[PDB]
Order: sequence, then C-alpha cells, then structure tokens
Amino acid sequence: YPASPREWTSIEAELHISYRWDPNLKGLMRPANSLLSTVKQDFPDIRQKPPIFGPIFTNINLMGIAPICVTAKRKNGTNVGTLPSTVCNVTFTVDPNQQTYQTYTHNQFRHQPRFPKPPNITFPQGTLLDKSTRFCQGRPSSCSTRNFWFRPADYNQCLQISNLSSTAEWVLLDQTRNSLFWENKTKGANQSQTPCVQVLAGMTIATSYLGISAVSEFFGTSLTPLFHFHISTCLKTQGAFYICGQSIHQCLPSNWTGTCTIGYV
Amino acid sequence: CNKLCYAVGGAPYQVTGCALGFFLQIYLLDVAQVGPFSASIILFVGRAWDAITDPLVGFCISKSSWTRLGRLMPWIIFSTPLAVIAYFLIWFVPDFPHGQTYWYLLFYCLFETLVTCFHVPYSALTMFISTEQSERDSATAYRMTVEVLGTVLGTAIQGQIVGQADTPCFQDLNTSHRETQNAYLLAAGVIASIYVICAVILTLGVREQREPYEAQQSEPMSFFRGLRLVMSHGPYIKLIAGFLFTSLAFMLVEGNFALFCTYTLGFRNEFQNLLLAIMLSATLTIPIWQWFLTRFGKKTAVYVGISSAVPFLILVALMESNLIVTYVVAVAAGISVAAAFLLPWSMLPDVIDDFHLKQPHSHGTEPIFFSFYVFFTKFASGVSLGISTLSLDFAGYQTRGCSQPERVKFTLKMLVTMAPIVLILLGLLLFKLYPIDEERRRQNKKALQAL
Ligand SMILES: *[C@@H]1O[C@H](CO)[C@@H](O[C@@H]2O[C@H](CO)[C@@H](O[C@@H]3O[C@H](CO[C@H]4O[C@H](CO[C@H]5O[C@H](CO)[C@@H](O)[C@H](O)[C@@H]5O)[C@@H](O)[C@H](O)[C@@H]4O)[C@@H](O)[C@H](O[C@H]4O[C@H](CO)[C@@H](O)[C@H](O)[C@@H]4O[C@H]4O[C@H](CO)[C@@H](O)[C@H](O)[C@@H]4O)[C@@H]3O)[C@H](O)[C@H]2NC(C)=O)[C@H](O)[C@H]1NC(C)=O
Ligand SMILES: *[C@@H]1O[C@H](CO)[C@@H](O[C@@H]2O[C@H](CO[C@@H]3O[C@H](CO[C@H]4O[C@H](CO)[C@@H](O)[C@H](O)[C@@H]4O)[C@@H](O)[C@H](O[C@H]4O[C@H](CO)[C@@H](O)[C@H](O)[C@@H]4O)[C@@H]3O)[C@@H](O)[C@H](O)[C@H]2NC(C)=O)[C@H](O)[C@H]1NC(C)=O
Ligand SMILES: *[C@@H]1O[C@H](CO)[C@@H](O)[C@H](O)[C@H]1NC(C)=O
Ligand SMILES: *[C@@H]1O[C@H](CO)[C@@H](O)[C@H](O)[C@H]1NC(C)=O
Ligand SMILES: *[C@@H]1O[C@H](CO)[C@@H](O)[C@H](O)[C@H]1NC(C)=O
Ligand SMILES: *[C@@H]1O[C@H](CO)[C@@H](O)[C@H](O)[C@H]1NC(C)=O
Ligand SMILES: *[C@@H]1O[C@H](CO)[C@@H](O)[C@H](O)[C@H]1NC(C)=O
Repeated sequence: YPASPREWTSIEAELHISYRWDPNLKGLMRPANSLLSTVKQDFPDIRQKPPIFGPIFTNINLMGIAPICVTAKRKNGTNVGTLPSTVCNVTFTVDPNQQTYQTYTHNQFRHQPRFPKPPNITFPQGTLLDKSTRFCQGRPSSCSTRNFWFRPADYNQCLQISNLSSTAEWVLLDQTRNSLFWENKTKGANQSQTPCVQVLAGMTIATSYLGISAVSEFFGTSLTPLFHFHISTCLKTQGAFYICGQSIHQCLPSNWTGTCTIGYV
Repeated sequence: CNKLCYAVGGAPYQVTGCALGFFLQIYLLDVAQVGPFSASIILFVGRAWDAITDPLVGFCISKSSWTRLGRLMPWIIFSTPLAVIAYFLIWFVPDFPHGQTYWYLLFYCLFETLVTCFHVPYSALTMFISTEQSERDSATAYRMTVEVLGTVLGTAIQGQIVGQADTPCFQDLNTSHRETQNAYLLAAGVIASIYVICAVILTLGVREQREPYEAQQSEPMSFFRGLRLVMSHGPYIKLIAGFLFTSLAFMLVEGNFALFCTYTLGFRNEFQNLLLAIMLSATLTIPIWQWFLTRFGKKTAVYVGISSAVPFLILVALMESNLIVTYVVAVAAGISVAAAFLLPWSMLPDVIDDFHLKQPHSHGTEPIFFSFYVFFTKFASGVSLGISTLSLDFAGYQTRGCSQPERVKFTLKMLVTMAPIVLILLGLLLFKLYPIDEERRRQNKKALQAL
C-alpha cells in the first residue's frame, strides 16, 4: 500500500554518485583531476555501499489510490512500471528540458567548465496556486550538502497543495528545493523536521550530468567533455519501496522513465 | 685557465634543451590550454624546424668572414640576447581574444633556431681553441662533462621549482592558475639568467686563435665544394654511421623510460629523481672515461662504453623486481651513457685532422662537420620519437589512463630493453672506424711537419 503524504516527508533517501571519464579526453589532466576531486568531496553525505537496482519484491500488489505519483518520460532511459492517472491523487512530472548549462567556477581554468542544472518538477494547472501566505515552514533541519546542484538550505517559498488537505493539516511544497512539508493543525503543537534529502528531491535530481570545457586550438577553439557522473536514489529507511506499475524497485536508475509512488509491503 | 671557461658553454644549450624536451608538452596541455591536436602539431613542427635549420645555420657560419671580432664568436654574441628573450617569452601564456595558439609555435621555432645558432659555432670552436691534440681533447672532455651536468641541472631546477615532473594520470574509477603560471615564469627567468651568465663567462676568456697562413687562401666555395669533399671523405661517414645507432638507442631509452617507470615494472608512480641519479652518475663518470682514453682509449673506450650497458640493462631479463638494485642498474646505465656521450662526439677532431692533411688546399670547412653531426643527432631524436609513438599506437595505449592493458607492458618492455640491446650491438659491430692510436700518431707527425 502507498505511503501517506506525511510519510513522504518523514522517509529519508540517500543518493549515490558514480563517475565516468571521457575516453576521447587527452588534455587538461591536472585541472580536470582537481575539478573531479573538488566535485567528489563536494557531496559529503552519500551512499557508501554500491546501490542495488532492479525490481526487488514483485508481489501481486495490494494498494489504494496513491496520494502522489511522479512521472518522468525520456527518449532513452531505463523504464520502470507505470501506474495510470486514476491511481495517483496528484502528479508531479519531471521535465528535463528546462535545465540549462551553468558555469561551474573553478580556480584553475582559462575557460570555465559548464554543467547542467538538475531538472524541474511541473504540476497540472490549479493544484498548487493556493499561496495562503504561509512561509514560516521554510526552515529544514541543518544540512551540510549545499552545492551547485543541490541546495536544501535555501527557503524561497512554501505554497499549499489545494487538492490535498484543504480542511486541515495542509501540505506545503517548496518548488525551489522541490521538497514538501506536512503540518498538523492543532493550537497546541509539535512538529517534526525534514530529513536532509527528501525522497521527492532524490527522484527529481536523478540524471547524469556532463561537464564540458573549451580548449583553445588550431582551426578555432574546440569543445572537450571532461567527465560525467550519474546520480541514483535509494531509500535509507525500512520498506519505502518505489511501487511502480506492478514492479517494486528498491532504488532508481540514473535516467528513469515511468510513474512511481513510494509504498509499503 | 680557460678550460673551465670554455667548458661552461655547453650548459646554456643543454639546460634549455632538457627543460623544453621534458616539460613543454605538459605545459602546453595544462598551464596553457591547447588541444591535443595543436599540441602534437606544435611539438612536431618545432623538432622538424630544428633539424631543418641546423645545416642552413652551418652554411651561414661557413660563409661568414672574420670582421673586427672572432671568426664565429659574434654568432654567440648575436644569438644570446635574442635567444634568451625568446626562451623567456615562450613560457609566458598570452591573453588574447584570437590567434593565441600560433604564438607558441612561432616563439618555439624562433627560439630553437636561435639556440642552434648558438650551439653549432660553440661545438665547432673546439678545433680552433688550441692546435695541439692534448689540450684539444682536454677542452672537449671538459665541455662534455659540463654539458651532462647541464642536463642534470636543468631537469632538477625545473622539476623542483615547478613541482613534481610526473606523467599525469587519470585515476581509476570502479594551487591557482595564476600561481602556477607565475611558477613557470620564475623557472623561465632563472634558466634565462643561467643562460646569460654562462654565455658571458664563456665569451670572456676563450679568445679563439685565428688560422695561420693557409696553403690555398683563395678560391674556397662554401655552397658545394665543402659538401662534395665531405662526402668524398669516408671515415667521417663511417663514424657518424656508427654513432647514430648508439645515440638512437640511448635517447630511445631516456625518452620512453619516463612512462616505463610508472606503467611497466614500476613500483613507484613517481620517478623521484631517478633520472637525476642516472644523469649525475654519468656526469661523475665522464672524467673517468677521459682518463681511460688516455690509457689506451683508441677504440677500447667505445667498446667498453657501449658494451657495459648490455648486461646491466638486460638484467631486466631476470625481471624479478628489487628497487635498490634497479637503482644500481640505473647507475650502471649512467656510466654507459657517459661513455656514449663523451666518446664519439669528441673523436671527431681526429677525423677532421685526417681530412685536413689528406687534402691541403680545402680550407675553412670545419663547421660543416659539426653542423651535420648535430643535425644527425637531431635526426636520431626524430626517428626515436617516431618509432616509439608508432609502436605504442600500434600496440596498446589507445587512451591515456592510470590503468594500462597488459599489451603496453610487453611492447614497452621489449622496446626499452631488447631494441636498444640489438641496436647498440649492431652499431658497435659496425663501429670499426679507420683511425686508431697508430693512425692518430701518424697524422700527428704530418701535422707537426706542416708548420
Ligand atoms: C539522461 O538524460 C539526459 C537528457 O535527458 C542526458 O543528458 C544529455 O547528455 C548528452 C550527452 O551527449 C548531451 O549532449 C551534448 O550536450 C553538449 C552541451 O552543449 C552545451 O553547449 C553548447 C555550446 O557551448 C558553447 O556555448 C557558447 C556558445 O554557444 C559558448 O560561449 C560556450 O563557451 C560554449 O563553448 C550548446 O550547443 C548546447 O546547447 C549546450 O548549451 C554538447 O556539447 C554536445 O554537442 C556536441 O556533440 C554532439 C555529438 O556528440 C554534436 O552533434 C554537436 O554538434 C556537438 O559537437 C561538438 O563537439 C564535438 C566533439 O564533442 C566537436 O568536435 C564539434 O566541433 C562540436 O563543437 C551534445 O549535444 C545533452 O546536452 C544532455 N542533456 C541534458 C543534460 O539535458 C543523459 O545523457 C542521459 N543519461 C542516460 C544515462 O541516459
Ligand atoms: C527549477 O529548478 C531550479 C534548480 O533546482 C530552481 O533554481 C533555484 O532557485 C533559487 C533562486 O532563489 C534565489 O537564489 C539566490 C542564490 O543566492 C545564493 O548564492 C549567492 C552567491 O552564490 C549568495 O549571495 C546567497 O547568499 C546565496 O548563498 C539567493 O540569493 C536568493 O535568496 C534571496 O531571496 C530569498 C527569497 O526568495 C530570501 O529568503 C533570501 O534571504 C535572499 O534574500 C534566492 O533564494 C536558487 O537559490 C537555488 O539554488 C536554485 N536551485 C538550485 C538547486 O540551484 C528553480 O527555482 C526551479 N524553478 C521552477 C519554476 O521550478
Ligand atoms: C538508446 O541507447 C542505445 C545504446 O547506445 C542505442 O543503441 C540506441 O540506438 C539509443 N536509441 C536511440 C538513439 O534512439
Ligand atoms: C484535483 O484532482 C482531481 C483529479 O486528480 C480533479 O478532479 C480536481 O479538479 C483537481 N482539483 C484541483 C484544484 O486541482
Ligand atoms: C486525495 O486526497 C484527499 C485528501 O483529503 C482525499 O479526498 C482522497 O484521499 C484523495 N481524493 C481523490 C479524489 O482521490
Ligand atoms: C495533532 O496533534 C494534536 C496534539 O499535539 C492531536 O490532538 C491531533 O490529533 C494531531 N493531529 C494529527 C493529524 O496528527
Ligand atoms: C511537543 O513538544 C512540546 C515541548 O516539550 C511538548 O510539551 C508537547 O507535548 C509535544 N507534543 C507532542 C505531540 O509530541
């Protein structure tokens, strides 16, 4: 059965980064090496053990309508099970085209390298428009993983999801961090904090990124791709399996196509 | 007291030659940013230009007259400032919107011709500096020992100042730009200062002696007659033929060892002064070879010099690795390459004497020998690099990476050891040159009888 919208907040995800060099690259050895090192130590908290992919449990699923399903479609990407629109209460679609190459400033480079930003979520019209002017939920727990790709610290916005929990316990989404927070509505109060890495953020950020640098050359300057690193998401808590179609994945590949909800059993 | 003063002249050429040959590619790829394409093109064109300029500068020296100064010392005088500015300037990286890459090629070729213009007269000056063979051979052995010490000095200074001179590697997966630029600039400046001080101290004392009255002072032809008569002469070609194989083998060794030390049978990812150790051992050895040639060095010196490399180098056939004995092998090879550097390069004045008395009237043809000799050294460098790159390309080394396939180890092992073993063997066998101790004394008689 699928996890509750509050459970989406509570569950924690860890991300695993794998690096691959470019075979054709034969220059800029020292600076590219220093850049790879500084990127590698840029991500302090990651999954040490190599992740495991592929459908894990594959039971004839028992489930209710899911509260949130995430759908991503790509040209050439690994496929995971699909749930129709009826099953999921609300949907967030990952759209990679919005991402563009931004310049990653490095100390020793005559031509600064460029990397692609992570993809963005989109939502159907009329679902998150209720601002309700409630920013104060912005603060997450302390997190030391601020970087070019991944910033859970910045709290630009928090907006309500109208189609969920209008009467009470309204659920807020920060699109900037593509993260979500749940409230309980009582005058006396207690409230939890978010994990360092949200499951939704881990799902969205999962794409390979290619670092490119330009080298001055005869017949004009030329473009050389340094290296590229894949990112995969894995749940770090019990259960929390990515229900997708009939399949039940434990972790998600670098580029994943399908609709997934995180569930139990 | 001039012996040291002439000997110091080898260092200004040798230090720059070593610094460039070991660091220019790394600097081009890293500190400046040039594509592998243009980097390879710049290196190949620079070497080719050096080979091409060598005979032409030799001819212009031969044509040049004695005007209000030394016969060939004004060549050093014209070369030193412009060559030093070129060597300093090449290291600096130009900030330009367009046409940045050409700058490297232009100033590399220009510095190279200027330094050949320095070197060739400096090599030729050994004939003139003093007439008698004893002081002549003394001066040339001193020049050679100071040249190999120049090799050591240049490599050591550049490595220490700019940081570890290692082949870059791409770690297997399963410190500001302006600061390092300033480091290279500091290296350029100190090496340029060494060049300038060496050239001035050299020029201060040699005071070459002009030619005595010559039997045929008129009707010399520089363009054709010199070449034709040198071709007519046969021991000179026999000498260069014998020397080519030895020099090619040892330069092949010194070139490809830089990657052998890491990839194949290498327990250290850093050479860590191993090249400095072997070259310093050679610098220490060279006076021993001079004295050895005093003690029956007619051809025994070259025989023992080339042959001493064979067993110690081939001790890689046992191949069971032990680093300290491997260092000892490097020292052995140091004394072998010391003999390889000192003997055939300084045998040449005897050849030039034998040719000089054989045909009297031909005069002023001395620089042709030295020019073509250094040209053939550069040609050996070219063919060594060519065979090395072709073999590596044809077997293994498809990509530059820290892990390397097994094939590379077979090809580069056989290449580093067995190919120089057979090459030096053939060269030494073919090295039975005409003049021996008896021949030199016989030529000596006619030399002292002339005037
Ligand atoms: C998961 O999914 C994602 C997407 O869904 C996949 O990610 C994709 O990965 C692709 C890998 O190939 C990648 O495609 C390359 O993108 C590069 C990005 O190029 C950027 O920059 C250039 C211009 O840069 C210059 O910009 C201005 C001027 O414009 C200058 O001021 C700068 O200084 C720069 O110099 C733009 O053109 C792009 O729009 C981007 O902004 C491209 O470099 C690259 O194109 C080159 O290669 C193609 C074939 O390899 C070729 O058709 C094309 O013409 C280019 O050729 C250049 O390079 C060759 C040598 O490489 C050289 O000889 C030529 O002279 C020529 O210059 C590709 O287009 C996608 O961008 C990327 N998509 C993303 C991130 O959204 C991911 O792979 C996938 N993963 C898995 C596991 O499935
Ligand atoms: C699509 O996905 C994009 C990537 O995930 C996402 O982009 C994110 O957008 C925010 C933009 O928000 C601003 O960012 C400013 C960044 O400033 C940081 O860096 C500079 C220098 O590096 C420093 O000076 C800053 O101190 C800070 O470290 C930030 O300055 C702005 O903050 C200001 O505004 C807020 C109110 O909005 C105030 O609370 C602050 O106090 C301050 O006054 C502002 O936050 C970007 O920061 C974030 O990093 C981007 N994400 C990533 C992963 O990089 C897009 O928003 C998203 N779009 C859609 C439509 O989904
Ligand atoms: C998807 O990737 C595979 C692997 O490179 C390739 O063979 C296939 O043609 C790709 N699909 C395209 C290019 O439409
Ligand atoms: C909420 O979603 C359902 C279908 O998922 C739809 O009937 C309804 O109109 C939606 N309302 C809003 C405000 O998005
Ligand atoms: C979506 O969630 C709301 C939350 O109150 C609830 O009505 C139900 O679980 C879902 N609604 C629909 C129409 O699926
Ligand atoms: C919220 O908390 C209060 C007490 O802190 C409790 O009475 C109420 O049932 C809680 N509601 C939810 C939805 O957790
Ligand atoms: C939340 O924390 C306050 C502070 O101690 C406590 O008094 C309150 O009872 C807690 N409520 C819950 C539901 O944990």
